Amino acid sequence: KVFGRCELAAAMKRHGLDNYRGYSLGNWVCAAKFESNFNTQATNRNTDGSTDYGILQINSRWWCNDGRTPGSRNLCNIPCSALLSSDITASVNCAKKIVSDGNGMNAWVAWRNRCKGTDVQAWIRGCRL
Ligand SMILES: OCc1ccccc1
Ligand SMILES: [Cl-]
Ligand SMILES: [Cl-]
Ligand SMILES: [Cl-]
Ligand SMILES: [Cl-]
Ligand SMILES: [Cl-]
Ligand SMILES: [Cl-]
Ligand code: NA
Repeated sequence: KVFGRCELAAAMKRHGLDNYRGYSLGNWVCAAKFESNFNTQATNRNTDGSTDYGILQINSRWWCNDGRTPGSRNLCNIPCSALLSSDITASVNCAKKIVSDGNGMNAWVAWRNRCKGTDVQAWIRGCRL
């Protein structure tokens, strides 16, 4: 599923990400834009052989099981395919665990490079929330 900008903001807010660990909704929407272009089915292979899955490009190196990432963990206790569903519940619950792990949203390199310190509120502007 490819979400609309305000549609995703709404879904993210409903699932508890607005101001989760102090990150306003705009941060999460900005992150999703540059990670996946709002596409739940996005997948991208990493140099180390791991793969990133879904709207927030969650990595199989630590967070989910895809059966093909040697020496990895599955800390969210989910198959990576669950991260590609039109329903973002699994992605959100997993992102909550990740953002809580010590480094905040810096875990998402695209957030650090493209969203961090920017006017992220613009990503939720005009949205019925
Ligand atoms: O796209 C980077 C990333 C992968 C896995 C968890 C958080 C961030
Ligand atoms: Cl957009
Ligand atoms: Cl915001
Ligand atoms: Cl293994
Ligand atoms: Cl599994
Ligand atoms: Cl949803
Ligand atoms: Cl933080
Ligand atoms: Na594996």
